Amino acid sequence: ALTKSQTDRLEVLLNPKDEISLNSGKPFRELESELLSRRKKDLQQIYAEERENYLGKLEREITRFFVDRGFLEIKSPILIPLEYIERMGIDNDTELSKQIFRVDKNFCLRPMLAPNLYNYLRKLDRALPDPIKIFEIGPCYRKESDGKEHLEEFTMLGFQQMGSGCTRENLESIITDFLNHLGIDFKIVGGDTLDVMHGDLELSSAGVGPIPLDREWGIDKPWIGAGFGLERLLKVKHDFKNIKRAARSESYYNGISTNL
Amino acid sequence: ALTKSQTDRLEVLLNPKDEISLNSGKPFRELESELLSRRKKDLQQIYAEERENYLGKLEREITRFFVDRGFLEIKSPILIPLEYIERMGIDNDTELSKQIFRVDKNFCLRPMLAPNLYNYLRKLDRALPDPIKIFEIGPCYRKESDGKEHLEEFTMLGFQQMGSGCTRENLESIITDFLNHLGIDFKIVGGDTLDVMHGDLELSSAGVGPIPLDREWGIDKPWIGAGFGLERLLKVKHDFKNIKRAARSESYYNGISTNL
Ligand SMILES: Nc1ncnc2c1ncn2[C@@H]1O[C@H](COP(=O)(O)OP(=O)(O)NP(=O)(O)O)[C@@H](O)[C@H]1O
Ligand SMILES: Nc1ncnc2c1ncn2[C@@H]1O[C@H](COP(=O)(O)OP(=O)(O)NP(=O)(O)O)[C@@H](O)[C@H]1O
Ligand SMILES: N[C@@H](Cc1cccc(Br)c1)C(=O)O
Ligand SMILES: N[C@@H](Cc1cccc(Br)c1)C(=O)O
Ligand SMILES: [Mg+2]
Ligand SMILES: [Mg+2]
Ligand SMILES: [Mg+2]
Ligand SMILES: [Mg+2]
Repeated sequence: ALTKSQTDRLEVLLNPKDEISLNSGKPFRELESELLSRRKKDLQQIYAEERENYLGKLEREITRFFVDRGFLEIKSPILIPLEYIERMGIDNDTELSKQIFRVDKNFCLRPMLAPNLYNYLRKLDRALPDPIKIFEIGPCYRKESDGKEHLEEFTMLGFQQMGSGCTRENLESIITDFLNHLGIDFKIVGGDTLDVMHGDLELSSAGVGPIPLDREWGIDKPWIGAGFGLERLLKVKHDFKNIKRAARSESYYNGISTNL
Repeated sequence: ALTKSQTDRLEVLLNPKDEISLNSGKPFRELESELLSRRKKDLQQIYAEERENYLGKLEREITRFFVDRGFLEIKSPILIPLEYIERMGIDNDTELSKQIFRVDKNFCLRPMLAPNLYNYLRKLDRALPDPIKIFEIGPCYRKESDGKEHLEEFTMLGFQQMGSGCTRENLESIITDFLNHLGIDFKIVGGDTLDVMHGDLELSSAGVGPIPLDREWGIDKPWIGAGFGLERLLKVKHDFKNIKRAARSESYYNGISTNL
């Protein structure tokens, strides 16, 4: 009979599409040697043929999707002023105040893209024709309790449109086209606030402005937008049981264990 | 006569290929209105035609270059254990100890890619055929004195090959092909340590292993590698006078000022 620790070891080596049962009568050492062999071949194949990282390649696919649809690709600072968090309405009554990675006296790792997107919307409105369509992909940081759905270091897609055409229908059409393009099943459940759900997993929270917070950021126009976690998308796409398989990590490469 | 502050304002609005002299007899207000008009059209053009961010697009070009040459694309944690810094030999006698952005009791923002690359080399050597070729592009953080060549938040390309073919000649051929592909003039000046210089600007430091540090990381094979700052590459390519034009930023979009 396999010990719980032995079973832990084998599941780190197991692939979702693997069709091997750790409940058969085969000893640990051979089940382990079997899976080690498969995982080395998986990496050998990636090394020989494609060589692209899941998270990098997804960011590039999401980028071409939004560029082709008219959204300006933004790359803004990850290390942001702590004041941006207060100006987002994040008091201490909210959960997210406890979750901030502080850096100096006045800085933090950004837990969200909304402050920088807001700032880009305000500035670009003096130069670009209506509507203004932007998006960003990059790291975000939140302190979290251990979760199969939460990382402390993750990657956020955020997009936002300001001005004409900022309706909920249009926002749902963007979400729908986007996840149908990626091959990710979802349901949309719900100014407006809506969530994009995969079963009980939140893929995205989206929103329809104007909202009173906009005033603090110099925004006085309608808008629509959404944020998606890239690792959650990978988790669903590749059927990973734990989101750590999809993270920036030294433990996993494209969901294959690197401890062989 | 233009004040120094007025001239500061105009140079923020000026483009390297702009052919306007702030030393002519035209008043501030019209020189400013002239340049505002140009910069809005530059952004309008980007918005209408291509919409890709300089830093994102360069990362994608560098990625295809190294993937096509057989290097495995790595994305490893940006937030790393503080112990990785000591194990890199970064004592307090080195400059770099003072430059670390500490995060909790035990973490920091990575100032370099070498620890994670080292860890990937060790683990992948149990699975991949010789030679092992990896690379990574992503954020790095260092506290710096105000410089026209230094950002506190920048982007590093790092690549490393381990095993056979790890000669200085091969390392220079990779560097040479890479910068000729990008259209960036350079000179290489110099186990071995070499620098890739553009005038007095350091594009890259490279190295040839084995070196005694390798032992601490579980590496006992020869290697070659180099690190390049992406913003420095953009600075040279686009002839920016100050590296802030190329940074993750809310002040500049593809080197065009966003304060119009
Ligand atoms: N810790 C995290 N790890 C991975 N993805 C995350 C994390 N926090 C947020 N996301 C993703 O970012 C999206 C937008 O952020 P947000 O709406 O603020 O998340 P949230 O409300 O905190 N979701 P949740 O914590 O699961 O209830 C989420 O829907 C997730 O896709
Ligand atoms: N603060 C920074 N801002 C931008 N690029 C940087 C920064 N620090 C390092 N780089 C880039 O990363 C490369 C590899 O890092 P490293 O060799 O450690 O730099 P370095 O020796 O500190 N160079 P320098 O500080 O200019 O004398 C450098 O050659 C630069 O291209
Ligand atoms: N609140 C998260 C997700 C996000 C991003 C952009 C627009 C919208 Br609406 C929601 C964040 O600020 O990144
Ligand atoms: N020292 C910097 C640059 C670098 C990266 C990889 C290999 C080599 Br050699 C140099 C860093 O560690 O990122
Ligand atoms: Mg949360
Ligand atoms: Mg939410
Ligand atoms: Mg330095
Ligand atoms: Mg150097």
